[PDB]
Amino acid sequence: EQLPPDLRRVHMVGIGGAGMSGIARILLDRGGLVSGSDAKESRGVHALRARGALIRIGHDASSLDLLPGGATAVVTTHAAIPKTNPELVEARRRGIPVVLRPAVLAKLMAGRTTLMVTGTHGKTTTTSMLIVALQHCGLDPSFAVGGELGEAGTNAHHGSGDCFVAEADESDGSLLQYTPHVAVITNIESDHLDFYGSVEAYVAVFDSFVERIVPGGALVVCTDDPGGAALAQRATELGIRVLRYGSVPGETMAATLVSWQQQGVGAVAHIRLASELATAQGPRVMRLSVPGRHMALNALGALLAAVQIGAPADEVLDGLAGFEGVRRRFELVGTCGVGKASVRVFDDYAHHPTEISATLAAARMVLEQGDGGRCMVVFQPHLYSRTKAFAAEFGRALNAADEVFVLDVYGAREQPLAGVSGASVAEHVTVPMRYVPDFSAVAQQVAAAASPGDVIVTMGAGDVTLLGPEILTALRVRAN
Ligand SMILES: [Zn+2]
Repeated sequence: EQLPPDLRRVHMVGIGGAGMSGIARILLDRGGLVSGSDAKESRGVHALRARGALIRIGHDASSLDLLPGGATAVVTTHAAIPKTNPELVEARRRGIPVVLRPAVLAKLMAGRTTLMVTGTHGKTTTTSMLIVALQHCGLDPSFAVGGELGEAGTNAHHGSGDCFVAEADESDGSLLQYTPHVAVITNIESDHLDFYGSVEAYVAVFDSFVERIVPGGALVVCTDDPGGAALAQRATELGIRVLRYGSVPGETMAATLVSWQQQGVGAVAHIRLASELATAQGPRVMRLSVPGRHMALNALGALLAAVQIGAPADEVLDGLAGFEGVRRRFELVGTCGVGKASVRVFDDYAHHPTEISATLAAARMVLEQGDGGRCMVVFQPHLYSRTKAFAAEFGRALNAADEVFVLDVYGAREQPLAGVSGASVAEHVTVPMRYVPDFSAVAQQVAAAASPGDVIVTMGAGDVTLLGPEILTALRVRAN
């Protein structure tokens, strides 16, 4: 019905980021005044300026005079903006509150039925599936999706509905700012510990989050994941409603993946829903337009979340059938040639060994619908520390491909470690492999190694996504 007083005139430091931009859009659509600052001009800055936001390029204290009567709050994000930023200093000097993005999002979600999706990976896809399912059922939920894949998949919308669907980051402690009515948890793996220092504290963030669920709420949780299954048990012992989904049958399972197959038109799964949800007809068929069995598991999570707020299961399944995937999630970049002899180039954000194995299994199942292609992966390791810790597991996961090109480590503002490179991963791969540390040489080499019917996947969380188009060009030039 209203914005809280602290959110009426908001100045956003780093407003050009996709998450900050979505928050600013929602603020504006609910009658807020927004000013901001960013290091670099971009299309998001232009769009926000066009909607009435006063945005200065570059950070400077004067930006705090843009709003009439001064800013009621300054919104930053600790991951991107340092505490030594001039505008944060000026804000603390005048006594203007400084908040992080998740607190603002929590204030925006207040008064709605909130569906939060978290987990180590698969958050963006599951949140997007849930949003698409709800919209297919005629609803107009508010939402804020994105984060896990960087800018990819990030979007936000102020809706007329009573629901608010949000992706919750678990890598920086944002989880604990939220109060979910329905909490979905895709998995809990031993990663993203850089903020927590230990597996134990990271796992504990999820227990605290589960405790934050409103009375009478529900936790949808994947139980094929070990951390997820343990957390589901712990949550059941707290008295909380627990909707489990996975592949192992059980009396305490809300939804079960009985079978899954990849076909030429798309994927098809057979599932069993608990009799409490939906109807007595036992086995349901769930078709999907996205490849991969793990996508069917994600879809089960979104389905249970949607049913919890009163959407009919069959119509939700219809809506999930039309989900097309998000950017950098086995995303088709392009095709060279036609039919069975065509070479397809895909893009994927996978950077955890489980993600790598899942993506390569999906690629192999896609290949099995063709007539004899090969799977070539172009993998860019994501961090020096991650590479040093996980190189053996990375190479083991990459062994699922027919050919592997390994790029050098993408640093991502991390301090370089002596003795660590992409070759640290390349040492552990058993299948045909090439180490290509020169970025500009990659595309050509891949184009030379391609055969008709091949599936090519650029994989990684950094620069590697830019190689998809180039490869295609280098393939079409090769077509003489
Ligand atoms: Zn990650």
